[PDB]
Amino acid sequence: AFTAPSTDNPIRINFNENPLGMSPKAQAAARDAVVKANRYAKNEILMLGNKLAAHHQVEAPSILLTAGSSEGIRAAIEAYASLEAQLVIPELTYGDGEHFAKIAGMKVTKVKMLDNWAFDIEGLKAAVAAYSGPSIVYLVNPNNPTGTITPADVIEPWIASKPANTMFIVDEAYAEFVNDPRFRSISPMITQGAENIILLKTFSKIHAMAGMRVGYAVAHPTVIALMGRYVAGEKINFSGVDAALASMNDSAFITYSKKSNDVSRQILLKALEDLKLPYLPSEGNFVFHQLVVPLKDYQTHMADAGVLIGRAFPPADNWCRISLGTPQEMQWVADTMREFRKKSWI
Amino acid sequence: AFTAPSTDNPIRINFNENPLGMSPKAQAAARDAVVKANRYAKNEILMLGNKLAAHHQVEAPSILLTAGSSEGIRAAIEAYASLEAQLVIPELTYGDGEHFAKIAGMKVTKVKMLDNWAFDIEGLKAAVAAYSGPSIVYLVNPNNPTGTITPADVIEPWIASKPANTMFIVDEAYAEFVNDPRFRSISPMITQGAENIILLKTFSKIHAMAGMRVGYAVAHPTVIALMGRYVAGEKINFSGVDAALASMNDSAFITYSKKSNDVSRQILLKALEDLKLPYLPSEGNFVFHQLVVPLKDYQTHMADAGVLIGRAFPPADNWCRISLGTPQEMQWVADTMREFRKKSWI
Ligand SMILES: Cc1ncc(COP(=O)(O)O)c(C=O)c1O
Ligand SMILES: Cc1ncc(COP(=O)(O)O)c(C=O)c1O
Repeated sequence: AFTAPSTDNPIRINFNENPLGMSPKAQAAARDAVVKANRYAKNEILMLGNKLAAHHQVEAPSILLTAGSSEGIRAAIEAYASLEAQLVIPELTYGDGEHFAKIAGMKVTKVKMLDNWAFDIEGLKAAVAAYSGPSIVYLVNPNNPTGTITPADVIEPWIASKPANTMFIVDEAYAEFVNDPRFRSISPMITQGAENIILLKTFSKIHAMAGMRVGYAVAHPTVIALMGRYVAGEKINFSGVDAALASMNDSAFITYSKKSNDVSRQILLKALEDLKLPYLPSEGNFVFHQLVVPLKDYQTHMADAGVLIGRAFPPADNWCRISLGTPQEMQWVADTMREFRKKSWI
Repeated sequence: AFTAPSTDNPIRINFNENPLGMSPKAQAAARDAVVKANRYAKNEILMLGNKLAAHHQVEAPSILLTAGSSEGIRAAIEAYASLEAQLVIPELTYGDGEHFAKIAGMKVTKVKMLDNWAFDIEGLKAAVAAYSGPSIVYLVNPNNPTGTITPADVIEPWIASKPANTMFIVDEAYAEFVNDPRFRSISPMITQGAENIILLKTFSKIHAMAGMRVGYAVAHPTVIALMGRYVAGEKINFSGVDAALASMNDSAFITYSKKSNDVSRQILLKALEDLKLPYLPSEGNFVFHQLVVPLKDYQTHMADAGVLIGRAFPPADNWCRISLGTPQEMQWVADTMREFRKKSWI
C-alpha cells in the first residue's frame, strides 16, 4: 500500500525516478546476477549490445553501452570537443551538456526560449549557421525540465540539411512516456545512414532502473568508435546488464509503467486547473508548472509536509518541476496543494 | 562442490577474477538493493565516499568513486593529458594507461624491464628527468601480468623528491593479496599531504566484485577535483554501493579471500617446480610463468581441456599468466599440466 509521509520518510518527486519498482522479471534477473558478479559480464554485455542493435535496426558497431546516459553525454561532448567549438543549446534544458562543454573550454551558446517555453529552432539554426567553427547541438526531447516535445517535422529537416561542421546530440531519455503524435524518435534517421546524429537513451526512466546504471548511444559506427575512446570500454555492471536484457522482453511492464505515469499526470493536472496555475504540456514523467509564491518558500513548505520536489531551474525562476509519483502519492500531494491554497502557501 | 570442466563449463582463470563468490553479507546487500534501484543511490554514495575517506585517513574531497578502477585510470590520464605530455611506463604492465595516453595524443615512453622482469626504476626516473615537458608515471604494484611488487623504498623516495611537472598514478588493484614485507601502500604519503600521487583501488579483486563495477581514486583534493571533471559525477550502481559498504565491514571474508588465494598459489607453484618451469614471485591472484612450448598451442590445448588461461602479453612472448582459481580448481589444473608434460604439451 501507500503510507502518509513524514520528513524522515518523504514522498520523493524530485529527480524524475520511476516511482514503481522495476519489472519483476528484471528484478529477478538483477538479484540472480549477484552470485555471478565476482566475474565481469563480458558475454552478457555483447548480448545486450546485439539486442539493442536489433531494436534500433542498426548493426552492433552502432551501439555504445554506457553507465547511464550521463556517461553518453560526457563521451559525446569529449569526442567532438575542441577549443574552437561551440555548444548550442536552448537556454532552459538539461544541464550536463553545458557542464561538460565548459570542462572542454567550449563556447556555450544559449538560445532564449520562445514565449511558451518552447525551443526556438530558428534561433538554434541561426546560432549554428553564423558560427565558422564546429558546433555541437544538444536537443533533449522531451525536454527536462519543461516536459514538452519539439515536433519531429521541425527537428528532422534541420538535421537532414547537414549543416557544416555540426554534430547533433538527441537525448530521448523520456521518449517512451510520450503521447503527442507530433513527436517521433530520431532513431530511423540513423538506421537510414545519418552521420551527424548521436541518440542517447537510458534504462533509468520507463524501465525504472535508475540505480542500475545502464544507458547507451546509437550512432553511425564511425561516430560510435570516436565516442568509445572516452569511456573505459563497455563494462556495465552484471545486475544492470541482466536486468536490462529481461526488461527488454517484459513489454507488459513497459505498458503498465506508461499507464501509471498517465494516471498520475491527470491527478496533478486536475489540482493545477482547480488552483488556476498554468502548466506546460507533460510528455515525460514530470510536470513543469507556475507558482505565485516564491519557489524557495514552496519547496520548504512541501519539504516540511513530507514532499521533496524539484530544485530551481533558472531562468524559469517562478516555476517548479514536480516529478510524477505513483497515483496514490500524487493524490496526497494534490490534496496538500489544495490545503496550501487555503492558507496561501500556493 | 567441485566438478570437472568442459568446453561449455570451463575453469575460468583468464581475467584475475576472484574465484570465490562475493562475501555472503555483500551478496545480501546487493540483492536487497534491487528493489531500491528504481532510484539513484545518492545518499548511499555519499556514505561510501565518507567510509573510504576514513579508511584512508583523508577527508571526503580526497576520494573519487568510479565505476571500477578502469574509469579511474581513464579519468587520471584525461585530467593530466596534454599534447606536450609523455606517459612513462615499464614495457610490460597493464595496458590501459598506454591506451588512454594514445587517445590523448601523448608520447608513450616505455622502459625495458630488468633481466629479472622487475621494473627498471632508475630507467623510469631517467625517462622523466630527460623530458622537459609534463610526465605521467603509471606504476602498477603488484604489477599485472608479472605479479611482482616493487619495494616501497625504491618508489617512495622518487615520489617524495617531487620531480618537476610529474604526476604519479599508483595502481594497487591487487595490494591486499601481497605477502612481501618490502611492499607498502602509497596511501600514507597522500594522508601526509602529497599533491603528486593518484592511488587507484578497486573492489574487483580481494572483495570479489568485478561485475559490480566499484572502484575509487585517493589523492589531494585539488587532484580529485580535476579528475572529477572527466567522469559523469559519482553515480555508482545501487547493488554495488550497498555491496561495497557491507564488504568493508566483513573483515572475516577478506581474510578468507587472501588465505584461499595463498593456498591456490602454492598448488600451482608445486606443479611448476615439478615441471621445472621458471615463474615470477606472485603477490597478486595470478602467476606469470615460462613456457617451453608455443604459448598459442598451450592456450589452445588448455581451452580444449576446459581451462581458459590468460591472453598473450608481448614482449614476454614465451610466458603465460595463469589466474588463481579455487584450491580444487588449481589441483585439477596442476594435475592436467602434469599430464600435458607426459605428452609434450607443456
Ligand atoms: C534528459 C536527461 N538525460 C540524461 C539523464 C541522465 O540519466 P542516466 O545517467 O540515469 O541515464 C537525465 C537525468 O536523469 C535526463 O533528465
Ligand atoms: C592492474 C589493474 N588495474 C585496474 C584494473 C581494472 O579493474 P576494474 O575496472 O574492475 O577495477 C585491472 C583489471 O584487470 C588491473 O589488472
